Amino acid sequence: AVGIGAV
Amino acid sequence: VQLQESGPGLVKPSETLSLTCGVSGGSISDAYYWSWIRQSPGKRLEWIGYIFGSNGGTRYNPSLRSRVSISIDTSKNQLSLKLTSVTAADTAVYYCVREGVPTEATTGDHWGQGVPVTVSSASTKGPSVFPLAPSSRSTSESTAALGCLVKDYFPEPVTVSWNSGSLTSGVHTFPAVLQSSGLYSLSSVVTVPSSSLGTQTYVCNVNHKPSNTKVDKRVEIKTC
Amino acid sequence: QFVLTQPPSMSGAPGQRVTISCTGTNSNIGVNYVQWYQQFPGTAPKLLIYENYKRPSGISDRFSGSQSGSSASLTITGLQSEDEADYYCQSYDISLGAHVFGSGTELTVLGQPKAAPSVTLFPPSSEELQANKATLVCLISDFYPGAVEVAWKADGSAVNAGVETTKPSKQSNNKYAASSYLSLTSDQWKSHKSYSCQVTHEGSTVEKTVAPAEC
Repeated sequence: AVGIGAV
Repeated sequence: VQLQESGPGLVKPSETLSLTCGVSGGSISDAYYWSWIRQSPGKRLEWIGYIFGSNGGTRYNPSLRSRVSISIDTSKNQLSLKLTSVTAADTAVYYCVREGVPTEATTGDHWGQGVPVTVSSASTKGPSVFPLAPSSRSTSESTAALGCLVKDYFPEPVTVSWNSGSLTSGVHTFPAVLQSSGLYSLSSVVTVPSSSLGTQTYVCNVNHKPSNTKVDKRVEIKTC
Repeated sequence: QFVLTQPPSMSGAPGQRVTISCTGTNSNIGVNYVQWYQQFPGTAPKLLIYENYKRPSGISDRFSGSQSGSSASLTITGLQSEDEADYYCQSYDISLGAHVFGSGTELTVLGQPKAAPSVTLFPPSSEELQANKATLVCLISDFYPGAVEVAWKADGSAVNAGVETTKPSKQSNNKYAASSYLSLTSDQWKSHKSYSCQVTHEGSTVEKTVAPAEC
């Protein structure tokens, strides 16, 4: 993810 | 694609913190992870949880799962956070973030500016603004300093403008001090050519959202 | 309880190649992506690296990111003073079911020249006098390095009461600001001939004074 997204 | 946070600057213990994030330049329904991130004093960063734009399914940091809820208002293009039973451990700066587009030339993440929420029993208080008029001991070698004393307020933040934002060059507003009273004091000064002191007017716009108070003061030189 | 730890502080010279390390466990870095965030004084964290090495557009190519096993690293080749900021690695922790951030590393760039502070001491406004109080405001700006010593005096003696003093704060130009307030009652103010703010920086000291007789 660009940054915090789906794991 | 920007974001901004609204919410009470102060919240009382055991009560519920509520925050809103408004999104402009992009839709809140989009297939994105919208996260709430908090940063405590001491600059520790914690991820509270996110919500996915398309389904609205949410996932919370298990350390806070009971107290938290994150939701979406499609009609306002809005994101919402509720954290119940707050203690002094939740005083922090709060941001909304969207992961951002997954493409070869992305700008990256998108962050709001962040709203500081202080949790305390003590009541909100607005600042008293007295003017910092320059001495000549302040008018040394053509350029004088003149400011606004934003005194004895709680809690953070306050924001200062000069001539309603029309004058930006030469303004330094200093970080506030935490007096042992538990109240903050702050100062904002502008550096000016001494020639202007007779002609121009300098009005500072002190603004304090947590106590709903706004003060507009003008600064003037007068002997004694 | 930090599952991602980083050295609290890291220092490097301009042009040098420096690296910030991030030490994690098997359940986050060992198996998950790591992101690197940069944060300037008073600023929201700025995403620098995602999926262990990818730069978002606009990020200088002097930043590179690596990851192996359960460790990650951030590398600035050609250190610039522009880079003075706080840095965080960030990953997902499976054991804790939550996204986590590192302890953060404060990166400072040396070689900046020593700069002496500008000092301005405002007397109390006549209105605030009208309210039976008198606040003396001493503003100390644009100095480097960020250690400064502040002392107040009434006519000649030190005063250790009513004095409140900020810690120095990294300004946007990497120099520091600070401010000290002396809170008096209007009578205390009119009971001494002069009050003085004495700020010492790098063994050199300057002292500004205000006097009721001038107002």
